[PDB]
Amino acid sequence: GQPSLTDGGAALFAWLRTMRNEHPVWRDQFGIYHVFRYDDVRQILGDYQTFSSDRTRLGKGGITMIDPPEHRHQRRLITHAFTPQSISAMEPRIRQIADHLLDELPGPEFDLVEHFAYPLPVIVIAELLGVPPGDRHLFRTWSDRLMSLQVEADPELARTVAAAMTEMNDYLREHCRSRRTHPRDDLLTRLVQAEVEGKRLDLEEVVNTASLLLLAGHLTTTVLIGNTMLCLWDHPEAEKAVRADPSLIPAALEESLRLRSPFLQAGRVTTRDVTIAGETIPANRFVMAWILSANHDDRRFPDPERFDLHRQTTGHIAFGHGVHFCLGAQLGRLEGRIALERLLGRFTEIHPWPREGISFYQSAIFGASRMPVRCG
Ligand code: HEM
Repeated sequence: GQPSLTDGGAALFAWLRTMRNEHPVWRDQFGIYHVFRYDDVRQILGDYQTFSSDRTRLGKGGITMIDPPEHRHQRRLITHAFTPQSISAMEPRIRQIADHLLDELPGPEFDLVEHFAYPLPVIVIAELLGVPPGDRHLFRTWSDRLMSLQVEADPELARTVAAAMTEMNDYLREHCRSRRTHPRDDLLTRLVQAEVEGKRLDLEEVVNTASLLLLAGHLTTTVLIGNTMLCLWDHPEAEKAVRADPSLIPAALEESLRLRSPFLQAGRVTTRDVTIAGETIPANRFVMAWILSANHDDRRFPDPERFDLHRQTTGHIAFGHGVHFCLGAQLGRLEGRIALERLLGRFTEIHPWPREGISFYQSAIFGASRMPVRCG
């Protein structure tokens, strides 16, 4: 990511455009190939046969790291329980969890990430999974100790992370063996009870699917909520129209997703040689598919750096493409919408404070880790 991520991105944007225009396929000093254009990133993401996801071979048994046909048979059991109707019924819970957050903010000057956008995705997974409310602080604890994986070295960090994972995996496991004996109406209970053509996730694939949702739908949603407030702040005409018409909160989320996509890249391993934009990547190499440049590619999104609420061309690969397309996009959108509805609903006045107090993650997640605001 060959500039500094800490000026909002303006510098990365500029660097991508050139990389797009003049090196749409680039072998980095580590042997890693990068692809920057929309058509090419999309191409890689959907062709699971050429570009494999078993990046281990140069959650190892789970859906982010296996491929079809096996990938298709496991994810169809998850989606058995992760139904779109169950995600929609989630809406009143999300609204309540966002009102509680807002009700408890520490006065009119606070950190909009720490005290709202950072906790809400975690509380929501935890209420979806069936975690009793009084256990829900333990989850916040674990996502704090585990966020190194969402972001992505030293042995120290690795060891502490592995032990946070054991802790959580024993809590979950025990918490699934109970849903087998005392079924409840949580997501957990649907997993344990899914069955497709006479097959069942075993108890461990449930645990691992649980930890996966936690860690996948957490920080991505946090930056989505942060980032969309950053877009409104950098475009006062847009924040005008959204406030005077919250009907536009969905449109604003889409454009935020394009302009400031939470997930920067996606990595596959090449299963054969292949020519991409007149460059040829050898087999058994590692490829880095820049979801962010694609979403900023002029060839398809005119004025990529402009925040337009009424773009003619839609179709951003913020959530990806192919068989691995984000299993939570539906849920993620909903979280963002409700939470923005509430936040802007509750404060006519939300200003950065200071505007130079924002800091950003440095990693695969693109957005603010700190967002001090002042409200009224
Ligand atoms: C703003 C919100 C989100 C964004 C931008 C986002 C982005 C993405 C992207 C780009 C991928 C594709 C990875 C790849 O193809 O290599 C992905 C996969 C995935 N996401 Fe999301 N995600 C979001 C929220 C969520 C949520 C809320 C959940 C669940 C609660 C979730 C669960 C997953 C899972 C399980 C996968 C892997 C699917 C598979 O490997 O077949 N994500 N996400």
